[PDB]
Formats: sequence, C-alpha cells, structure tokens
Amino acid sequence: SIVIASAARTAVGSFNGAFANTPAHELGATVISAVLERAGVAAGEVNEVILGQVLPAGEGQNPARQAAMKAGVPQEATAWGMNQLCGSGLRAVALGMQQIATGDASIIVAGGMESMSMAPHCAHLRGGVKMGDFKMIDTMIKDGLTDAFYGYHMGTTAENVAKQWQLSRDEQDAFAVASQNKAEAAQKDGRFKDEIVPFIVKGRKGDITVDADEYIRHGATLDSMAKLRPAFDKEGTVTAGNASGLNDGAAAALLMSEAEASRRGIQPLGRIVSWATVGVDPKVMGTGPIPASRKALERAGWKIGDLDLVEANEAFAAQACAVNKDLGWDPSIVNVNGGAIAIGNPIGASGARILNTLLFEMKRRGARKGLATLCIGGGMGVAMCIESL
Amino acid sequence: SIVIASAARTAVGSFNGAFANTPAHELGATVISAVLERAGVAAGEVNEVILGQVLPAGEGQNPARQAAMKAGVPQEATAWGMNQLCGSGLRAVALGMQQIATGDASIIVAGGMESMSMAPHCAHLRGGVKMGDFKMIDTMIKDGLTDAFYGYHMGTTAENVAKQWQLSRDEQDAFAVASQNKAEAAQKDGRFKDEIVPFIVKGRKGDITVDADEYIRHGATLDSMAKLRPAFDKEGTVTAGNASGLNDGAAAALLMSEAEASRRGIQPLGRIVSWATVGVDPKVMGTGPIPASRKALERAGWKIGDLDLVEANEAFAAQACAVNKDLGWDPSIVNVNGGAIAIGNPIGASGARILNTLLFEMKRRGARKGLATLCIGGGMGVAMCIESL
Amino acid sequence: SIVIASAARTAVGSFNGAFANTPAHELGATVISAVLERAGVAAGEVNEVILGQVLPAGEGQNPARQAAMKAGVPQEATAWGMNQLCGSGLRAVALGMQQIATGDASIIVAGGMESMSMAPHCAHLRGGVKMGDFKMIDTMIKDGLTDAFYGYHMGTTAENVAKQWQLSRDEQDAFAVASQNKAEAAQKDGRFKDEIVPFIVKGRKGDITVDADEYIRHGATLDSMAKLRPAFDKEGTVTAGNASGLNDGAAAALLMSEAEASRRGIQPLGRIVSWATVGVDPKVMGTGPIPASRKALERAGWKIGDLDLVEANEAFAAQACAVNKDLGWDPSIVNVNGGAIAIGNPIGASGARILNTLLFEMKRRGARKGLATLCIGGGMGVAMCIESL
Amino acid sequence: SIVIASAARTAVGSFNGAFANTPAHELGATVISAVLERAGVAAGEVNEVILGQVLPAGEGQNPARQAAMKAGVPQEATAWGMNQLCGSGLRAVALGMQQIATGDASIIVAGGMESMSMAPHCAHLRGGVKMGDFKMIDTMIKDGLTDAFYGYHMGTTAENVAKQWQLSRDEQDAFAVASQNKAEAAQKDGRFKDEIVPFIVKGRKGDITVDADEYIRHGATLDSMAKLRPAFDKEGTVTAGNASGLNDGAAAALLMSEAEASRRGIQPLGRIVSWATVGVDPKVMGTGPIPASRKALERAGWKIGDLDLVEANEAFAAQACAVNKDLGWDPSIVNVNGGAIAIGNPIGASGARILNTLLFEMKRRGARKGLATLCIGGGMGVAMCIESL
Ligand SMILES: CC(C)(COP(=O)(O)OP(=O)(O)OC[C@H]1O[C@@H](n2cnc3c(N)ncnc32)[C@H](O)[C@@H]1OP(=O)(O)O)[C@@H](O)C(=O)NCCC(=O)NCCS
Ligand SMILES: CC(C)(COP(=O)(O)OP(=O)(O)OC[C@H]1O[C@@H](n2cnc3c(N)ncnc32)[C@H](O)[C@@H]1OP(=O)(O)O)[C@@H](O)C(=O)NCCC(=O)NCCS
Ligand SMILES: O=C[C@H](O)[C@H](O)[C@H](O)[C@H](O)CO
Ligand SMILES: O=C[C@H](O)[C@H](O)[C@H](O)[C@H](O)CO
Ligand SMILES: O=C[C@H](O)[C@H](O)[C@H](O)[C@H](O)CO
Ligand SMILES: O=C[C@H](O)[C@H](O)[C@H](O)[C@H](O)CO
Ligand code: NA
Repeated sequence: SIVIASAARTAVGSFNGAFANTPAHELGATVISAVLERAGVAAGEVNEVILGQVLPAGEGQNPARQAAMKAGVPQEATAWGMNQLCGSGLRAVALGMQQIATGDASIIVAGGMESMSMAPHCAHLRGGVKMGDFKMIDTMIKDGLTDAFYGYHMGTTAENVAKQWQLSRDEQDAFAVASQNKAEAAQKDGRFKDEIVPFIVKGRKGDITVDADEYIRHGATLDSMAKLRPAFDKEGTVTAGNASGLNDGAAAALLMSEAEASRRGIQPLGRIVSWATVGVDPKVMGTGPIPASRKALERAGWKIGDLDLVEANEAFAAQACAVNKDLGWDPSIVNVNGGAIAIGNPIGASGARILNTLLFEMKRRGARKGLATLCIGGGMGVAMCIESL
Repeated sequence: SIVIASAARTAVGSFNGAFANTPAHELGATVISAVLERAGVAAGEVNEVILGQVLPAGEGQNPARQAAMKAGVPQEATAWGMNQLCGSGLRAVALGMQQIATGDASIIVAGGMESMSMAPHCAHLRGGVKMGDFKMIDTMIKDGLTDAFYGYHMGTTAENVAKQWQLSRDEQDAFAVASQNKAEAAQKDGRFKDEIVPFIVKGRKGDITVDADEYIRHGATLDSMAKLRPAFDKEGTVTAGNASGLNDGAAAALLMSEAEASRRGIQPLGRIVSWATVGVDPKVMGTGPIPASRKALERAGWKIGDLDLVEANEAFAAQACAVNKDLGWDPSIVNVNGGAIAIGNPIGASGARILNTLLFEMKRRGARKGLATLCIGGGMGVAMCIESL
Repeated sequence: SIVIASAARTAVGSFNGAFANTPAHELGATVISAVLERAGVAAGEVNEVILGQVLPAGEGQNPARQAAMKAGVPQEATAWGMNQLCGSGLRAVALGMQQIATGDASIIVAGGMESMSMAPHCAHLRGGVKMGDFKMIDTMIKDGLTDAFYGYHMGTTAENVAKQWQLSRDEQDAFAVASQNKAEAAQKDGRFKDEIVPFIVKGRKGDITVDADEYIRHGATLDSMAKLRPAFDKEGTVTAGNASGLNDGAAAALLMSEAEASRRGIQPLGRIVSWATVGVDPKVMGTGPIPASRKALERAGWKIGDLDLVEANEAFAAQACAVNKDLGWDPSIVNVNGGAIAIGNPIGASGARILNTLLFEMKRRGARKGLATLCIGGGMGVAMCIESL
Repeated sequence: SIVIASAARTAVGSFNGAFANTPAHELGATVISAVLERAGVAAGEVNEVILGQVLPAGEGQNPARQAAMKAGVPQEATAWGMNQLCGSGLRAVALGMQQIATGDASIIVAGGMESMSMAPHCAHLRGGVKMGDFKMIDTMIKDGLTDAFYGYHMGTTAENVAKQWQLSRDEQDAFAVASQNKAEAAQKDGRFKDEIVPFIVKGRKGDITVDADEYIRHGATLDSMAKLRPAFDKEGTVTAGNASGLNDGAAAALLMSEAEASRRGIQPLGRIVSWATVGVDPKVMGTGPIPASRKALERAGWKIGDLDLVEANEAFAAQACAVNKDLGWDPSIVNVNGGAIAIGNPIGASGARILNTLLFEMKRRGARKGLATLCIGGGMGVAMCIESL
C-alpha cells in the first residue's frame, strides 16, 4: 500500500570542502528533481515535501520550501522541515508514508539535507552586553553534536557505550578500517554511481560537477589508524579515525501507494512494511538502534536472521560494534558499501543517505528484505524495514 | 476516533517581556506537564512528544526532547521538533493525530513552543571574513519573518494582500481595535483562565509566576489606532497597530484515541474530524487559510455556515479581513475571545495557541463544530475541524 | 620654559551615562575649542593636537585629527593619538611640551579623550573559525583593564598592593568615602565650574547640556560601602565602592613657550618645570606614582615638602593609600577636591583630567608648587611638576 | 646630536600570509632584540620603547610594553604606542629623538609594528540592538584605510590625486611595474639581507623561519598590470596592481646621542639632522610628503639637489608620481630598491620600514644625505633627513 518509487542523493562532501559554501536547500533541490525524473513523476504532481534538517540557522524561512520551490514543485503544494537529529532523514520518510497511509496525500518527496559547513556561530544579543566577553556559539557543535543534558559531545557517549561494551581501541579501529575499505571498493566499482546524482557547484570562476564521495580515504590501514590520538577522552578510545566526520549532503525518496506506482508503470525500489522509534539513556545513546531495530522487526514480524540487508549508521565505531554485537546479525551484510565513518555523516540527511545505499543495493543484488537504522542524540533510535517487490 | 483529551498553554509573553530569558523548552515542559495532569495521564505513558519550533538556534540538541525530559516523560519515549512556520503549532497536532491513526502510537503530546526573545544573531564564519564589514543576522527575522524568495517581510506580503483586496487603513484599524477590545474583555472576565497554566519564571532574586497574557493593551481607543505610522511601507497601510507582534510561549494538546479516553473516563475537549494544508502565491501568503479551510471543511463534509465557532490566526489586519470576506463565515463567531493582534503571535506555538483558545471557548458556550486556521510564510495555510462530543 | 596657557575638561560621564553614545572625538573637539577660547588663541594658530586615547577601536582614522578638524584647527596643522594607558592624558602634555622645547612647534593642544562606553566588542575572523566557540572580546576590558602578562584585571593588581602594604578593607573604605565627600563638597561649592566646559549632547528630541560630574555620589555612607562584596577576589578587599569607575570624558591644555604667552599677554595657569615616567613590576602597577613622582621631583630640584598641592590619581583606594604612605606627603594637600573614585576614570583622559583639577585649584588657592601623577597598567607611573607664574 | 646606532626590520608578510596569526608585538620584540644585538647594547640599558601601531584592537594592554618586556627590556624602563597612521613608524623615531634631545632619556628603541592580518572585526553592543541585523566592522578598513571626513577609502584619495595631476592609468602602471622589478632585483641581489632580521613563526608542527619579503612579485608583467580592474572607482585608474598592499611587519631603530655612540665605539647608521610633519587637504592626502619633505629640508639647511638617496613611501602609484613630479628630485635616487607597491605597507610599521631600507642602502653605497617621507590619511605628511657620520 505504500512504496518507494525512486531515491537519490548528492555525494557526501567533506567539512568545508566541495560544498563548503553551498546552502542545504540547494543540495536538496537537486535531490528533489532527481527523484522526480527517476520516478518519471512531475513536480506539479507532488503533494508535500518533507525535509529533515538539524542546522537551518540563517538559511531563511523553511528551507524545505526553499528546496521544493527551487526544485520546481509548484506553490500549490506544501513543505516543511523536521528535526529528530541524525534520525531526521529517515524519520522524514516514515512521516511521508503516514501522510499517504492516512489519505492526506498521494505523492510525497521525503528525506533530509544538511550543510554542516554552512552552520553559523551565534549569540543571544537583544539585551546588549554592558561589559565583558561573550560567547559566539558554534551552532553545529551546540545544536548538533552536544548532549543537552550532560553537556558533552556525542563522542563522549560513545566513550560510555564503549566502556560499557568493553570495546577495545583495537576492535574499534578494526571496524573503522573495514568501513573505509568497503566504501573505497564500492566507489571504484561504481556501486555508488546509481544512487549519486551529480551536483553542480555554481561558480563565477568556473563550475564544478561533484559526483563522488570526497570523504572516503583511499588505502586506509590499521597501522596508520592506531597512530591517531584520542579526540574526546584524553585517555579514551575514540578518535577521528574510528568516529564519523562532519559533512554536507542531501538525500530523499519518492513516496506513493503501491497501487499508484502500478498505474504509472513504475517499478518501485521497495515497500515500507514498518518502522519504529525508541528511547534509551542519553549517556549511551549509541545503543538506541537496538530497541529501534528490534521493534521494527516485531512490527514487520521479521526475524533477525530473515533480514538480507542492513544499513546501520556508523556514528562511532564503538557504538556500531555494540549495535551489531548485540543484534547478532550477519556481519557480512552490514554496510556492504561502507558506513558513515567513510562516506560521511551529514547529520540531517544521514537517515535518507544510508536509505539510498540500502535500496540501490537491494536492487542490484536482488535483495528482498532489509533494514535501515540510526542512533540519535539525546538517546533515541529510528528503524525501518523495506520489502522489495 | 482521535480526540484531544486535554490541552494547556502558557500566557503569551510580550517581546523581551515576561519570558525574555526563558528557553522555549522550559516553556514547553510546563505545557506538557499540565496536559498530563489536566487529562489525568502519567508522563511515563507518553509515546512521543511533537513540538513545532521555528527558532531553536543555540538552545542545544532537539529542544523538543529537552521539553519532554524536563516535563517528566522518561527516556523511553521519543520526541522531535518540526517546522511549518506559523502553522507549526497546529500542524504538530495533525501529526500526533496521525501517529495514532496509523496505529503507530497510543498517546501523543503535540503542540508548538517558541522563544522569539531568545532567538540569537548569527553569521557563518567558518571560511573567515578576509576583509570588509559583514552582517550579524537576527535569526528571528531571517529564519522566522522574511520571505526566502523575495526577501521582504511578512509585513509586505500583507501589504500585497491589502491592495489586492483593497483594504483601507481605517478598515484594518477597525479589525485591530475590535480584536483588542475583545481581548480586553475576554481576559478581565477570566475567560482565559482555564486554558492558561501559570509558568514560574525562576529568578535568583525574586521568583515570578506569570498567568496573564501581558501583550493585551487595555482600553484600545480607535483614535490612537489611526495615529501610528506604517511600519513596513513608507506610506503603506500596515502598522504595529494592525499587525501581529513578536511573542514567546508554548501551547499544546494531549492526544489519544476516542476509545482510549473512554477507559480513562476522561471528558474529551473534542474529536478531530479533518485537517489540511495548501499552498498559495508567496507574495500573498496571508491568503493561506482560505484554501486551507475550504479543504478541511470539504473533507469534513461541513458547510461554512455550519461552523459554530472559528479561530483564524491574526497574522495581520489585512490577511484577516481577507480570509473572512472570502470564506464568508459569520464574523461574529470568529475570535470570540480575541486574536493574535492583541493576544500575541508566538510563531511556532501560535497554531496550538489558537487551538487551545478554540477548545476552551467551545466547552464554555457549548459548541459542537468549530475550526482553527493559520496562514504560513512562503505561502501556505493549515486548517483543522474540531468536533466536541 | 613651556607654560600651560589654558586648560579645560568635560564633566566626567558615568558608564553608559550622559555620553553613552558620544564618540570620544566629539568630547575632544569641545575641549580643544574651550582651551582656545580661554586663552584668546584662534584655531588657525594651532600647530599640532596630541590626544592620548586607549580605546579608539571603531571610531575611524586617527580620532585626534577628527577632533582637531571638528574644532576648526586648520588642515595644515597635524594631529596624532598615543597610548600609555591611564598615563596617556598627562604624557600627552609632556610630549606637547617637548615639541615646543625642541623648536618643532609653537602652539600645541594636548591632553586625552576616552569613551569607555563606546568601546566595542571584537573578534579576529580573517583566518576563520573552522569549528568551536569563540569569544567576542570586550576591547575595554581586554585592551584597557587586563594585565597582558598576568592575564588578570587591574583590580587584582590592586589586591596585590593591599596584601603587600597590609591595607585593610576598612582603611580602603574610609579613603573611598573621603574621596566622595570631598568631591561632593567641591562640586556643591562650585569648585569644578572653572575647569569644566559644558558639552552639548545632541538629540532629535532635544539637546542636553552636561556640565556636572555625574559619577559623584551624593551622601555616600560608610555603611553601604562596607556592605559591598569584593569585585576581583572572593577573599579580597577591593570593591566597586573603593575602586575607580568606568567613565567617559576629555581634557586638555594649550601650550606655548613662556615668552610666547608674554607677547600675547596671557596669564598662564602654570609653568611645566619637570616630568618623569618610570616602570615598576606589573603585578603592583599601582605603585608606579612612587618612582615617577620622586624622579620628577628630582628633576625639578624640589623636595616632597616643597609641594603645595598634589593630584595623585585614584585608580584604587589600595594603591592611592600605598602611594600616599610611601611618599609621606601631607594627605590634606592631596586630591583636595576628591579623586577618581568619586569623579571617574576615563582612562585616556584621566591624566589631563587631574591636571585640570590641579591647575584650577592652584589658581584658586594661590598654591605655588603642584604635582600630578598616575599609575599605569603593565607597571609604570608618570608625574609632572607645575609651578605658578 | 642624536644618531641611529642600529636598525632592523622583519621581512614584510603578505596579507594573511607568513604572519597571518602572529600578534604585532611578537614581530616587535624580534626587531627590538635585533637592534640591541646589532648595536652591542644590552636590553637592561634601554630607557623607553616607542612603537607606532594603528591597529592594536584585541591585542591587550599597550602592545608596545608587551614587545619590550618580551625582548627583555627591564620592567623599570617604559613603553608606549602612538598613532599618526602611515606616518607612525617614522614619527616614533622623531619622538624618540626628542626624548634624548630634551635630556629625559639616553637610550630609546623606536619604530612601529603592525599586524593587519590580526586586525579584528568589531561592533558597539553595550546599548543593545533590539531587533534586526547589525554591522561587524572591519577595524583595518574603518580605523586604518577609510577617510574620517569624506567616508571613502585612501584609494579614492589616490584617484583624486590622479585626476588633479593628470596621471594616466598607463603612467601609474609603469611606475608599479618598475617598483616590482627594482624590488625583485634587490631581493635576488641580497640588498634586503642586512636590514632584515629573521622571524621564527612558532608552529606546533614545525617552526618556520621567515627572512624574505614575500609580497614582492617575481616577474611582474605590464600586460597583467594593464589588465587589472580599477579597485575603488569603476571608471578610475587605481588598481590592486598599482596600489600598495595590506601587510604585516615591524621595524625599528636604536637611538642615542652622538656622544654616547662614540663612548660605546658604535659606528652609527646616521645622524638625525631634521624632521617635519605638515597637514594637507584630506581629499589629497597622498600629497603630504610634498610640504613635509620641503619643511624638513629647510630645517636641515639642505636643497632638494643635496640629497643622495630618497625613500618616499609608495602608498599608491598616483600619489608617489605626484610627489616625485612636484619635488623634482632625480627619480633614479628614489626607492632604488623598490617601494611599498612591491614590498608591502604594514601601516604603523611602514615609516620605520622605509627608514631601514634607507639607512642600509646609504651605508652600502656610501650616500652622505638621505630623506625618508610618507603620506598620511586625513591629510598629512612626515619626513626625516639623515646624514652619514
Ligand atoms: C569595580 C568594577 C569592576 C565595578 O563595575 P560593575 O560590574 O559595573 O559593578 P558596579 O559599578 O555596577 O557596582 C555594583 C554595585 O555597587 C554599587 N556601589 C558602587 N559604589 C558604591 C558606594 N560608594 N556606596 C554604595 N554602593 C556603591 C552600585 O550602585 C551597585 O549596585 P547595584 O548592583 O544594585 O546596581 C568597575 O567599575 C571597574 O573595573 N573599576 C576599575 C577600572 C580600572 O581599573 N581602571 C584603570 C585603573 S588601573
Ligand atoms: C587595493 C586593495 C583594495 C586590493 O586588495 P584585495 O581586495 O585583497 O584583492 P587582491 O589584493 O587579491 O588583488 C586582486 C587581483 O589582482 C592581482 N594582482 C595584484 N597585483 C598584480 C600585479 N602587479 N600583476 C598582476 N596581477 C596582480 C591578484 O593576484 C588578484 O587576482 P585574483 O582576485 O583572481 O586572485 C588593497 O590591497 C588595498 O586596500 N590597498 C591599499 C592599502 C592602503 O590604503 N594603505 C595605506 C594608503 S595611505
Ligand atoms: O508563484 C510561484 C510559483 O507558482 C511556483 O514557484 C511554481 O509553480 C514552481 O516553483 C514551479 O515552477
Ligand atoms: O572579572 C574579570 C574581568 O576584568 C572581566 O570582568 C571578565 O573577563 C568579564 O566578565 C568577561 O570578559
Ligand atoms: O509481531 C506480530 C506480527 O507477527 C507482525 O506484526 C506481522 O508480521 C504483521 O501483522 C504482518 O503480517
Ligand atoms: O609569455 C608571456 C608571459 O607568460 C606573461 O606573463 C603574460 O603574457 C602576461 O603576464 C599576461 O598578462
Ligand atoms: Na602625546
């Protein structure tokens, strides 16, 4: 009754790199028209555009609408952004599906977008500062990366999950090296070409087409990996080697009923059989995908062994190992083309990002059942099982 | 089948006034706690918390989650923020309603929360400013009050509507006084008492309890209303006097299934019979609730004259006068207790604000079928039909 | 040799008080015009204007020249600013004297000006801030009041002196109340009228003439002084009450040779007989007036007992007391009309402010020998000896 | 009477180049240490340090004292900063001479230092902006390079001069290419080695020694110069190419009486025979060197033709050409090793920069009589005459 006709995503850019000066809605616009032409559906035929996005400060009114309008979606349609942190990009898609499961809409474009590069610094200033220094706050760190309850970085909560799971620095780096190698191989073997839609970075002094993930490091090695020093805990295990990076990107999916796609002669990349969102202790948020995926499975009624393919977002090596280690699913079907550690973590769009990677892989290998999950700041997690046709 | 067990709202604060230094989430929490108590539900029974919010920069990760946590809702539950501008507060309810209607949740706390006082200035400084002056941007205006396509204020889109609907300065001034006087009377007669849950402005040097909409000016003389000068157009028709204002606040409703409240023995404030959101020409965004209301009525099978009461958000005196004249609903049953012009307009919370006013004035005079509606920047409208039982 | 033909100062404004929005060069222009008028000297005759000023950030190119031009000093004259911290306004007078002594000028206007209220906050943003909070620095605090070697406020140097000289909280408070009561008495008797030139603060809703020192506290009590909390150390003895304030103002002197004043028939306020500047340990900068005053006295050929009047700037009660204790001059001849604790301390203008007060009191009482001296952040003192003609 | 015992300057760094993150006082301390070492004079013998500096915002209290203390000049000596714009570094040397002439000091280190790269952006925020964007002001542009009376850049004053003296774009471009080619030749030949002291930029990942002027363009062509667009007036003649640059550096001279140098057995770089400063119209400030140089020559009792070598600072080709035209000195003796168009223009330092270049070239070629002169924003010139011992 509710399928995903098509999907697509920009490449993931590196912090202050290829998209260092590109507003999120511009990446979003690209993804909106991309899915449109991939589904063979017109813009005027879109109901609503649902775009998760964690860091909008200063981009102007409702970037979801900015995105929709640039993309070519008519004013007659509606649009909005939503925030479940790095669970936004995927939640948005479950949100999109309900709209149609309720009869409120027929066709929805949903995903997420983020320009971590463009996130400004800010200060509350209306009162005036009679005297003394004041703080210009990094909205990226403050609003995206810092736990509002304990005051420390997500990274720290990985330190807590790690310590909790007795996960060694070596096993973490061990996971980190794999992700880079998997992601590297896939990229050079064009396993990303399908899902990536090139983005044209406009420039007075020449234009540049970006159609590849510039954050994947070629020839990652265990040896060079262990040379790095702790990033968060001065005597901790987490490093800029086994932690996800800061990135820019966008991704999305076209949503219509299964009877709707049929008329259009469209062959959907999957059907949503369920999803779930669950809460855990913020100190150890990285564990959230456990209850998340374990509810999704219970709803779809699937068994952890029945899953063919899974994409479990790689915020931190520590939390990934722990997630997999507990759910006990086949390691060789997890992040087949690499994970966020390598591809990047554009928070807002990560949920739609890994979604694409998931779907376009289920197709090229003939996978039927899958699952895409993510952990969330504040102690949450989002799930969704996909059932190819 | 989907009802609003209870609903509460803080008094609307004035700009830099009552809640000048109070974080939106602190405001939200009050509301969340209140709804639970007013219904009789316990915070631990809460599935998810949904809070619209347009201006959260620098408030830290997912202030929605922050609201639920401070309010008592355990780490088990989920929470998120969403953004549909001034329709955020009402949209959120339609969202929460959907979580249940899709059999995804059991109990939802939905509403909006806003601190336009605590909105900061920002700049993107990552790349650095090589040479020359730059602007620190007021997020409240940039992200909340300015059109992203034309670059002018919502006050100018109202100018557009006033000229295209030919509404004179006198006419608009008339509606402004009318809404003010109604606000002045409805308040003194304690008609706002039920909906308002007092907020405790914690102070190191003197604690303060606020439970009265302070933005309402007493004795609104039509004379001084025609003395002010245009605030947007150097010779326009819109002024501070006939335009809505900057305000703080949080407002919300508890949502469960009609069958759910049945067991709890709760006397419902009403059942949601439909809702809708439609886009209109950006330049004239004010005309949003016009097709948004016909849509919701169309869905509900109700005729405009069948309405027993109406809350049309007063963004401006022009858009207001325009919405009524076209929809042709009895002007006597619209904003019986006043409107945004006099009460205040907490962008993200406004949708719930008026929603609350709707449900309590319905119970007081004994209405069965009403409707709340708001216009949304970028050119959209949101509407929802409420049936008491 | 070189005489002071005339002098003038503005009243001293309180922090963000009377001159809250008045650029320093506007205050300076009024004092330049006053010295000229008082001496019967035309602006066209001025060779150079030299104005000490510690915090000119944002005021534009060379405020000394802006003030001179505003006063009608011809484009063919020159002007410059300089900075020896609180010593600036007196050092400028010494530098002006030297222009005449070496034959490079005939007529100099010299003193200082300062708008502590108008000093901005700042940040170096050229290299960009890739990630993480950064401070907006209060230039008043950072460039005016913080020791660059130890990183603590001048107030902390005040505590160092109090500890070293064993100066009790009670002794410091008595000194402070005494300063206030002397300043209040002098103000009431009219003793600041001769020195002050009124300043017209321009305004759309009326101009305001300022001609009284607004910082002086009328009816200051020892009880309220004693109840103040320490402002720089939890276990300290320096407070808001016994420290000087943050203030705006300007002050100057018109100089020329003694022979020149005779040809003009001017009766000068005094002959510059000697000056000196010497360094001390930054940790006890408040002791600077000791070696500087001794050196100046040595250069003049005077004993301490030879002095008839002294202005020793009151940066803090603690240092003012150390200085008086070490020099041993009769306290009854020092700051006889009160000092900076009562009158204010606009940094760059202070040394010329106290020179004004000294000069006009010498004239009033017929004192023959005077000395002005100030302490200087980073460990210096400056002193000047003046003899009546 | 007063001689320059020794001198030194840092290489001049490009805007945001080698010294992008080096506070001016660090450059200053290296040049102070250098003049001491070059003269055989110990830091403990220094009486005062005087350093021109136009842009010290955010550097902390009195950077002049910071430089001196860092170079080991004792706490008992004194130090101060001054500002006569581009004239500062040369004026400080005349001021330092005057300390010795009046018998108030024996040993002075004087010059200037400037970090245009480190100059911050600022805003006055004590009052408090209620609502809306505000400007962060580039202190370098506002306080260093904008005329205070006319509101336009020094570059516009150059256009004013180009029109009044009828200087074609082609003439200004030829001048600029010649400055570069002369500077490139001198650099390659080693003629800046003597004057330059190397500066060590401290880096966590490696110290870098800077001993070459990095702004000098190697192989500058007329074709590329001719292709540049006017930088200040769309129909003007002044460009990035024929204007001086924005730069960082410091430079100084060690001063003492001729009798003192003899006792020490020092062979001085020169005797200071005269100096002068004079004002002109701000609109044509680049002409200041004309009356200043003429006044200095009169004071020296020298004819223009008596000069053997000239350094006339190249603020802009237009003004440098006008200066040369009006004075009529042989252009073959002016800026023989290139000027500021090629070498850079670290404003507060520039006057002592060109003094250094002058002294070492006089020494090498055996020139008896030299003159250094600079133009000054706001309408001023400064010049100094030097004779070999
Ligand atoms: C001491 C200092 C930090 C205080 O500044 P501040 O943060 O504004 O604190 P205030 O000046 O507002 O004083 C605070 C309180 O003490 C009071 N107070 C000050 N003097 C008082 C007196 N003589 N009697 C009674 N109360 C007094 C205020 O009225 C005030 O009351 P409030 O808080 O209810 O309004 C500041 O003035 C300063 O730094 N002075 C020294 C500056 C300097 O070093 N210059 C160069 C010298 S080297
Ligand atoms: C003129 C000025 C505004 C330009 O600086 P800017 O805004 O940073 O721009 P640039 O310096 O990079 O110059 C721009 C271009 O010309 C080039 N250029 C400069 N000199 C050149 C030359 N001699 N030949 C060929 N190209 C040259 C650049 O490489 C550049 O090309 P790009 O933009 O594609 O990279 C600035 O240097 C200035 O204000 N100078 C005057 C300073 C002053 O007034 N001092 C005191 C005077 S009293
Ligand atoms: O007035 C605005 C327009 O109606 C819309 O922007 C348009 O329909 C779409 O963007 C598609 O071109
Ligand atoms: O108290 C010590 C300082 O002098 C300042 O008061 C402090 O640094 C400000 O509160 C913020 O800069
Ligand atoms: O866990 C309970 C059930 O087995 C599942 O919800 C099932 O898969 C669906 O009802 C669809 O068949
Ligand atoms: O072969 C010639 C050179 O490469 C020159 O540098 C070039 O022609 C000019 O600089 C163009 O402006
Ligand atoms: Na001076």
